[PDB]
Amino acid sequence: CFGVTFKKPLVAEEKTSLEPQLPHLQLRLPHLVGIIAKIKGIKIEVTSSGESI
Amino acid sequence: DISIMEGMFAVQHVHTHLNHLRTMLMERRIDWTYMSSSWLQTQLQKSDDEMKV
Ligand SMILES: *[C@@H]1O[C@H](CO)[C@@H](O[C@@H]2O[C@H](CO)[C@@H](O)[C@H](O)[C@H]2NC(C)=O)[C@H](O)[C@H]1NC(C)=O
Repeated sequence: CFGVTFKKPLVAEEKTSLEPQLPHLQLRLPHLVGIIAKIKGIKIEVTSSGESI
Repeated sequence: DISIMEGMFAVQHVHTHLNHLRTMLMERRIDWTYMSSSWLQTQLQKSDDEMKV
């Protein structure tokens, strides 16, 4: 209109959510509980010698 | 203990960025790391260099 140009109003997103990126250390000692559980049950068997004889 | 100390690093990483955001907000600026700013480049058509200003 005349010399000036008119532009439409811009709609705005109401909310934003922040989810930052985190470094991944990738440690291996955690989630190894099964090995500890296996260590718990060694179960060495010893039979008395001389009771039979 | 290692399981705890692995998760503590993420807490520290979040703490640094949150402190930076607080400084920017107290400073009457905008932290563009926490905001998208990609939707308004399409609503109003501007170049990549013009969006930096
Ligand atoms: C939290 O644990 C999950 C599951 O172990 C991790 O997600 C894995 O990440 C690796 C590395 O990018 C991918 O190869 C796997 O496919 C992912 N698995 C799943 C189920 O998503 C995640 O990385 C861990 N978070 C941190 C910060 O270490």
